[PDB]
Amino acid sequence: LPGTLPLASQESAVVEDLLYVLVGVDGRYVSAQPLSRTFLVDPNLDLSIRELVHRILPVAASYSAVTRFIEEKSSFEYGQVNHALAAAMRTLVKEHLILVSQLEQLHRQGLLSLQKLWFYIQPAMRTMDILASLATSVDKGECLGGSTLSLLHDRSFSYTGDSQAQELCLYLTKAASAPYFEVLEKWIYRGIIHDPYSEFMVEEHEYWDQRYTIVQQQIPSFLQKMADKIL
Amino acid sequence: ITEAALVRDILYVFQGIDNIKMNCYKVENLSRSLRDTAVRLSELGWLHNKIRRYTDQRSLDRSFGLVGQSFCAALHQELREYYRLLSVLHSQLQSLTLRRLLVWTYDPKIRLKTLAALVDHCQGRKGGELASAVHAYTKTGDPYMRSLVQHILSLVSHPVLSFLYRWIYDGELEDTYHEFFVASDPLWHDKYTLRKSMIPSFMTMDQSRKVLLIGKSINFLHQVCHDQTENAFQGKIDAAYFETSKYLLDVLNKKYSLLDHMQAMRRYLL
Repeated sequence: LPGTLPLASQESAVVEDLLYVLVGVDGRYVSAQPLSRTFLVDPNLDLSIRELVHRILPVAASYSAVTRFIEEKSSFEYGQVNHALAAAMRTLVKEHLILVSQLEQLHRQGLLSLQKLWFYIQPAMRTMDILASLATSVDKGECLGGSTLSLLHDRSFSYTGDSQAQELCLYLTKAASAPYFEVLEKWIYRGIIHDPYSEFMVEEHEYWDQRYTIVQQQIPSFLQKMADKIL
Repeated sequence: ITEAALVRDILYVFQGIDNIKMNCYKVENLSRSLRDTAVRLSELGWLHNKIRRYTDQRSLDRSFGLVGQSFCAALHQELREYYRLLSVLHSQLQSLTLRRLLVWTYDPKIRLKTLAALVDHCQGRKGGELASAVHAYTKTGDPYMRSLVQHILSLVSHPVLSFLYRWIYDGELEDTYHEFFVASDPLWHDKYTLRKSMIPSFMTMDQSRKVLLIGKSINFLHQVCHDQTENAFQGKIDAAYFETSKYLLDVLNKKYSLLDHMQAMRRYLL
């Protein structure tokens, strides 16, 4: 009953429940609604709080939509790139489970006012806003293999002057392209093409202009210059 | 209404969140000596809105370019600090009063005075034309402003000097949005146009014809010739000139060598 509760103290109750909301666990006041996740706070709360709470929650919704990309895109029906892109996108969620641990401990001592929260999460509101834009531009147009590596070379060039969201999208591409580059090492120094899922740029067949054919979709758009010398 | 209650709401009006409500933050009792000081203090928060709307309206559309991002992403490093000050001020409210705030927030009444008037002078400018309208704020002399804006220029002009160092050493310009002042046409007379509109102010009109000539000299050296390979800033353009062009004649006089064709075009065609 936060309506019949004092002003300066109920803020310390929201910042406790608010921390749980960042984790994604249903809180006491700041609850979640069934599914882009939309929340509800309370009908009877101070106007100068809800208008401030609703400014933080866009880091919860951008997390209830990245954890749902990790627990999904790790299946075997997607290839060896939509896997590594979902692992290197899981090391980050761990580093966000710590930045909410340091706050759960610094709040015990009373040193965490709501106005103090809106400052500490500023970097965790910008990182979780890049991973929640690749996880929606990889599912918009179904990408697996090469086309999910062309996107991570253009979403990394569009941020050519940010330097805080380019050191990130250069960590995803540098990690979501090792499995693609470990079969290329086998199709360069040798002739064997493993590629269990149909994702590599070159596919074999069963007098020789029809055996190996360049596939047009799965070209990483940064090997486009040498799409011929590879084959 | 106690003075402490006003100190509670003001620490929110500094952000946009509204006794004090929303163009002046008209406050609505209390003594006249209190309303007047609140009015000026509340209005500082209103400024913070005008600088927040721009970095939120233009962070939405994807047709603002590459310079318009390094600007819209350099108005945030100058806002996290404004969020650190609000952190400190809130920890002491648990003592500070109105007359004590005026000295605390007398300096961020200026930085939130230049930035809130730097985003209106450059409204419809995209690409390099924006990096040329945040440079027309350096001719001010005020040692506190000329050392703030001359830092935002050092971030906004980083993408511009990214095309330039690309269109000079490799001759491969690439900008889906038209920002660079070198516009291509889908090999000497055409396909290269000096864009009079997107030239930054900090490059003289003659310097802009030495880059369009170094880029053209390398782009033409690859396709047709069939061959593959501040003051320190002015020295870089000339260094890239007295080497590329001197090499273009050698390949045009030994393999065919721009000079070796002029002589050969006199022996036969004349």
